[PDB]
Amino acid sequence: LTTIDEVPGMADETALLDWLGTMREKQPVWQDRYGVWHVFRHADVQTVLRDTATFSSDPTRVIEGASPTPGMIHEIDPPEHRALRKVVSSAFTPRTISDLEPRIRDVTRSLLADAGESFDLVDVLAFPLPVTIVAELLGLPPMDHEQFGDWSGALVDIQMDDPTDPALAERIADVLNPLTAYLKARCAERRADPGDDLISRLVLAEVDGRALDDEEAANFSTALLLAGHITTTVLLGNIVRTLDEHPAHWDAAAEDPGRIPAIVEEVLRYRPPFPQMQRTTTKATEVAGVPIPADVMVNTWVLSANRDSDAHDDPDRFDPSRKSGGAAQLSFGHGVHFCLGAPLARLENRVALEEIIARFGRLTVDRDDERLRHFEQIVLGTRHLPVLAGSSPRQSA
Ligand code: HEM
Ligand SMILES: CC(=O)N1CCN(c2ccc(OC[C@@H]3CO[C@@](Cn4ccnc4)(c4ccc(Cl)cc4Cl)O3)cc2)CC1
Repeated sequence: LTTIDEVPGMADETALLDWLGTMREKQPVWQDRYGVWHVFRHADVQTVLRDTATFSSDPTRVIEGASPTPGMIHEIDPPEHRALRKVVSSAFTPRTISDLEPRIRDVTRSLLADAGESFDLVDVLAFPLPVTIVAELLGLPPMDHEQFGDWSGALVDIQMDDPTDPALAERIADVLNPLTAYLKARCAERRADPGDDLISRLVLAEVDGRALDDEEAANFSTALLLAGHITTTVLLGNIVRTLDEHPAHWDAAAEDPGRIPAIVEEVLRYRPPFPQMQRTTTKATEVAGVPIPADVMVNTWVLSANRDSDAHDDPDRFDPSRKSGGAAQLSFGHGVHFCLGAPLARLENRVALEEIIARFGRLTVDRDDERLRHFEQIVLGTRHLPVLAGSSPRQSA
């Protein structure tokens, strides 16, 4: 233990993981050189995420401009979070998600049908599939944009190191503002003539007198669109990667496609698309007996918690057959901010992997030109994943 910050960056995962392990052991609550605090143990990550009074999700809590963006449900605390969550959950329903299955399968099947035997999984499927699905769910037209989220890439590639930096707020707003404005216009068109698409549902939604204005509906639809440009794109790459490291599971899921949901849960634990979540202390508190001051940022390492042997047995072992006494998925968060889109992600990744197996039996990652381009910061995964099918319906005698 020395007072010289490293943090292996995300790009070297094995080194990140060895660091996390040692911190879990020796420094479970750590303050970095920017005065940002880090929480590494499973039970402590849980404490933090649950306790919204002490640990607020409003980053703008500190900054002199009390600007909580309306309808940014992940950046809003009780009691307003509660009423907001109720309004959106009433538009964004299981039924609404589940009816998507046939379209999810149609799109996935057509995109793969054209891929050849050697392609980029991200450009071919992992990116265009959720973009298409989420737009259609929201009731938007098909978009012209596609470079693996030109704007969503800019977002995750933000000029950032010190999260205390006030500029950062502006750099984010710079990217999102054009997109939020475009959605605000779409919401106003649906307010005029509502359909059954999700934007119409959002605009008509009302729970205990609380309705979304076009500000809030546009903001929240923007978040949803962003979720669809990034999350499945990262998870599905992580799934193929991991299965490529334990390839016996390709054959097992081919024989019993009902094993697929469990593969997805396991990769979620093993490689969470989002390894860290962020909170701000609203008051002097302590974690693990470590005193933390008011008004500072706190990062909760979901990646650490997931590899913490006190939470799981043999935690670095990739094992889909691991029954869990109360399978609750920390990679989708913990508490009242628990992932609203969890069913949709589970559905898209299940259908995706099903369709990969049905056409190809298996894919392997292709490192025959370069090593993978990992995300350097926000998410845990790769920007591209060139793959190779050994088998496919194209092969002839
Ligand atoms: C692999 C896929 C996904 C992962 C790992 C994931 C992860 C997460 C996590 C960790 C949180 C909690 C954030 C916090 O506590 O600060 C969260 C919240 C949220 N996610 Fe996701 N998500 C995924 C897919 C999606 C999708 C597809 C959508 C919507 C289309 C979505 C929408 C949301 C929303 C709206 C919330 C916040 C709910 C609230 O604040 O009450 N997610 N997600
Ligand atoms: C030092 C350093 O690099 N820090 C690392 C960790 N920091 C960080 C960590 C996590 C993070 O994710 C925040 C939030 C939490 O989850 C999401 C990502 N997301 C999207 C759908 N499901 C999850 C999100 C949830 C809900 C909604 Cl409506 C929109 C979004 Cl988008 O971003 C954003 C930034 C960034 C700075």
